[PDB]
Amino acid sequence: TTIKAAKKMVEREEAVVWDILDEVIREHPVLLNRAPTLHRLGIQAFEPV
Amino acid sequence: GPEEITADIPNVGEAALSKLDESGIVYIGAEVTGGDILVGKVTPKGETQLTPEEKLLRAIFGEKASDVKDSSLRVPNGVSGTVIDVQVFTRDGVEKDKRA
Amino acid sequence: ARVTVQDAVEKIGNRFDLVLVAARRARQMQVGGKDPLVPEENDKTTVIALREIEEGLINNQILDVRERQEQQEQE
Amino acid sequence: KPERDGLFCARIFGPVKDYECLCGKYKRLKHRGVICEKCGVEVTQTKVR
Amino acid sequence: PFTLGQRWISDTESELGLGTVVAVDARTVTLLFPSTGENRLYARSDSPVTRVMFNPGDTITSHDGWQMQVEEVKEENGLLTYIGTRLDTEESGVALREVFLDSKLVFSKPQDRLFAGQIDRMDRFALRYRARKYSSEQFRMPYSGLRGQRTSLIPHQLNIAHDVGRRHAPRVLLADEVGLGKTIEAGMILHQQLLSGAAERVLIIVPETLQHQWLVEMLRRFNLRFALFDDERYAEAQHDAYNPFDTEQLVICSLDFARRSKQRLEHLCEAEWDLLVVDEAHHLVWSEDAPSREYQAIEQLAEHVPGVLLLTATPEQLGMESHFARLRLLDPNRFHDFAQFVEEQKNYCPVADAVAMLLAGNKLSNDELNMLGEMIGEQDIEPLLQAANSDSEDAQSARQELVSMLMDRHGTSRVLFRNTRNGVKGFPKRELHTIKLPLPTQYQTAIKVSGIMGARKSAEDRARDMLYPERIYQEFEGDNATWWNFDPRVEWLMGYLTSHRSQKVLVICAKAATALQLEQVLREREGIRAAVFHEGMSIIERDRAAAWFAEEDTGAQVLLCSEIGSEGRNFQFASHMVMFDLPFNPDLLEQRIGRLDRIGQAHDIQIHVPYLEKTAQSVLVRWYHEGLDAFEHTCPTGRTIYDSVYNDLINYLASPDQTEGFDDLIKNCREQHEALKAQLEQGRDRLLEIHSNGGEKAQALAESIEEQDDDTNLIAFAMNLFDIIGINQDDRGDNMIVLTPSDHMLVPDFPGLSEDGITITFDREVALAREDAQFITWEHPLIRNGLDLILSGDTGSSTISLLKNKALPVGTLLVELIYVVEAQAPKQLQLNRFLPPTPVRMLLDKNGNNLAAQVEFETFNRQLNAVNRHTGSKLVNAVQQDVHAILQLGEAQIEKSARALIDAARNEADEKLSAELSRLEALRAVNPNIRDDELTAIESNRQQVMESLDQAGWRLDALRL
DNA sequence: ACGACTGAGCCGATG
RNA sequence: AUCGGCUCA
Ligand SMILES: [Zn+2]
Repeated sequence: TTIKAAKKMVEREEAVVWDILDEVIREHPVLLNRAPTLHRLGIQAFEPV
Repeated sequence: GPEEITADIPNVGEAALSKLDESGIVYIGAEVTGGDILVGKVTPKGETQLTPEEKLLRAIFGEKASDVKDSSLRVPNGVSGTVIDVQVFTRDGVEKDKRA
Repeated sequence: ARVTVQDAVEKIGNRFDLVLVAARRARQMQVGGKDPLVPEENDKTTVIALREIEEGLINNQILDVRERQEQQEQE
Repeated sequence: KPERDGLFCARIFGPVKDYECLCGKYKRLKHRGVICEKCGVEVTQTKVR
Repeated sequence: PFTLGQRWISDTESELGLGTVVAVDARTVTLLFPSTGENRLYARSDSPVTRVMFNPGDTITSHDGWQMQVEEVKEENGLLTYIGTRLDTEESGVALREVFLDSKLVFSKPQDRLFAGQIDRMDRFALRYRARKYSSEQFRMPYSGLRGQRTSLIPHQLNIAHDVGRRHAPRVLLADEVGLGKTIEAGMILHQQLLSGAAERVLIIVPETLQHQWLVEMLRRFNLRFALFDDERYAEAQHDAYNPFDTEQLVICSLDFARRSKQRLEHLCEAEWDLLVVDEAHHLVWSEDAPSREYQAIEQLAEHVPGVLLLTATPEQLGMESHFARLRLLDPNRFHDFAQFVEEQKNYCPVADAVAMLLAGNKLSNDELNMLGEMIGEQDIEPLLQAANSDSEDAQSARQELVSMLMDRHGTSRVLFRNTRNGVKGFPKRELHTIKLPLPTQYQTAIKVSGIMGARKSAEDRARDMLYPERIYQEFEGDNATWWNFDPRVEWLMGYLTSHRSQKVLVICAKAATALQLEQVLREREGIRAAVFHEGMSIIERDRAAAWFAEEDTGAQVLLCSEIGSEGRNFQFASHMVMFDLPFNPDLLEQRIGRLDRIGQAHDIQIHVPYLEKTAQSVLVRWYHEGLDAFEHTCPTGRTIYDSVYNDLINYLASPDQTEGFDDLIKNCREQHEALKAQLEQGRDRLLEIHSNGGEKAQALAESIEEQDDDTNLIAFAMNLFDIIGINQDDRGDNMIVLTPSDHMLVPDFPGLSEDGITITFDREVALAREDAQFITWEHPLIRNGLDLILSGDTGSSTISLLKNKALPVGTLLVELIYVVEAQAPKQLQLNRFLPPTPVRMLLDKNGNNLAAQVEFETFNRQLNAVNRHTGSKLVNAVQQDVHAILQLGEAQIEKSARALIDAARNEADEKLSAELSRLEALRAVNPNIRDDELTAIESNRQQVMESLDQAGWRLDALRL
């Protein structure tokens, strides 16, 4: 019912949290970086799980 | 107003006042995760008041006025198992804590 | 579109206007409802904009001509 | 407290909090741009500093 | 920092002027009104006075010829200096100090403000309407005042509230016995008195020891703000302003505080009071021709106080009914002499005995036709036929219409209210658990030494030991604290505790120290979520424990010790148990129970007790349960057995393990008790008790109020009301909820400083004690601010005429024409419970005003002018003749739509005030306690009301296009 | 005659 | 936060 009420269910490590996580990471990619970025491939995107 | 180190927050209690036994500090070897509290430290934020009718109201309760905010020494938000021992450096002019 | 988007790139033409034709389309299906055409296979509004390009549909020619339609329906 | 006419001062740069002063009559919000004097603050959000 | 030159008005006395300050010594302020020509003395701290100053863009109305505003509000250590534009001939830089303001308030007038500067948001005018909307709808609300309290919802408390709140002159003898909480239910009325109007200034008399409780609620039952009066504050209030203490309104003192000094009385009296509230736990008697010392003080109080309460004088204990005194108080008109009254009381024995109802008497002979009579022997007509009626399938019929011949007929009921544990039907029952533990060889080797060193005179010392072994060990033995691992009341702690942690429980022990040991023990050495409830600790601990003891299920267990009373902090959930120490005295034993035996205490109660055979405690367990069943049944007769078997029971306790010639007492005490139970079922005068609990009439009051706590638009609106003002809404894990006063945005005159704990649910709040939210709490400030400031959702902009929206762009420029119907009068004649200030919609384009769909459904389909200066209020130039062309015609449709709800407010006024008046003109005929000063208040109210109804006008405060 | 790697860790010490 | 110290890519 609020953002803060969810601030307790997250920290409590409630099970339903990780459920949503799987469908959020579903179709939402990531950037992965290594220094030195000498060129442009030093950063690439990889769809994580 | 001088800072203090006993269990006297107006916010967090009596939830995390059984990690701490009483009278000042974490009892030797108290299992504490990240976030929970150790030594109870608390600081005045000014406001210093002295108005007529409000002295009795705050007097009949326990005291709460020119003090204080959640200013305790906390477990770092990171892995911090438990305790081994507690050292104490009370200032020269006595005023000695009890658990000390 | 999770593995490789090679079919939907050369449909509009290039990879930069696979963004502003899909960003505009990923925007339209996130706000005021809007229709899911090619089966919403669970997925999210992210893939959908592109997925309409993988089955012979969404293009810049179809997003600047059909925005005149929502300016002929509110009179 | 940033002195009267010193390198730090509200009567020039604005108060030490949101819509407040130094001395302490004008508080919280109400007085949006109230050109005070006794403390000396054009009561605006401190970010003027 | 009250500085001289200020301009305070008044909170409850703004009929005088804009008051100029004229004196400060240390604790008071004197005002000056040049219009009315008079003063008003208040305090500095707790002072019903408000700050009046205006904002940038606004104006000040001066006192000669010119006036205007405004540049910059100029303080000088306290005194403001309105450097304000002059309208007479242009000038730029004109000085008009606040000390030179007007004494009257000719306002901004939201009509002509259109032609000024930048305006307020399309996102706050919608929460202005709402403010005046619910104000219009609540105050003509279905039930007067009884909306939010620190109670649970229960008939008999509210039946006394619903009744005497309607009484112009409250003159009630509150009688209800111990345990129930007679005072809390009894105030009921005191609170509901305020909000309707006709009372400030409630002097409450109470012996000084018992102020603490009385000060707190007061404030936490009905949030009764109290400044007490003692020699510590009398001496303050003396120099303050001098005279009588008009310093504050609500106050508590003792008649100890009245009597002691013999001019004090004269000062207490000439105070133009309203209500006199007095409570006492031990008596005030007077024998004829020889009256009482401390009593003769109040005589002169009462007579010149108009409204009066009294929480009994203390009969309840004994004598059954020798009440002429406590009735000589309320009305010396209908009690000439007592030598008579007795007669009234000698005669009413048969009727209530014979009342039996259809339960215990069923049918009765020609001693029922006779009398019943007396009262209706001469009235006659109807009941000839309806009196004999006893049976023949109409089981609820004649009963419910005959008990109003009676009840209504009692000559002492109308005043009196006596409830006990039978007429009322709300308690939960009592399931005792008996345990019997094995003794240790440590307590043996010891107590056989007690005899050798035992042998002194007196009575009490021999009795105390043996019987007590837990803290009969850390005094005389050697070591202080060692019994930890020893006795089986600690081994039990686990086996019982070790799996039954799920539910919460309530344990009561000996005293403090004994339970300070347990805490050390259990909390740790076993390992429980345990906390401390003793007697010594600061209030907040008692909140902290209770709070932690009441949480969803994370602070399972508390350790009650010593005594409590009958606390106003119900633990409505703690329905389980372990008895600990069986004291020695039924009364102190009946407080251990005192918490968990009450209506609120939902679910059935599990009493558990444990004892070691041979011990003193061994014997009492059976003496209480098997002698006079104090566990399974409430019993205040437990006392006057202990105080007749006294020396005949101590003999057997003293040396516990011996005389078998003993289970006679148990069954003599199960003799003297048992027959007294039915002795006091034939002492109950029922009808007063049926007049004082309700039934079908009281069943409703609760149930149709239980809907009106389930309000999901008060969880929203309220948060969405003060959030906007400048008080943010944080922490919602609990059913509320921490409100800190924000930088955005606030005026100094709030009570809340940092942290205001709260919630918006009756039965969830009751467990703890930390402030409430419901349409009567912290809103006397917040109501005012949504409306009485004016500039807050005053006039805003929105979707208008633009070509960007469709399908009629042209112009068709709409405008909100709200109008108030300010009923022109003050609250005492309660204009505010039939016609309060009220809104009305009015979006017109030349024609009459429109209303089709909701504003709530088009408030998220409006777009305000989100623009600073160069495109902000850019319709404010060439739109002055445009809109006001719909104002000459706009002020044509305000008399019809208003005078329709006016004539539909009078035909509720003269349809209920003149209807209610029959309930008092007619009950005079029954002639119970009533005197000629309640009717003529309504007959001087009716013709003050349809003189209140002819006067109302109008005032604008709305605009959104 | 000029010009001085890309990430963050931990400790320490005085405007 | 500037400087100093020292590790691993
Ligand atoms: Zn100032």
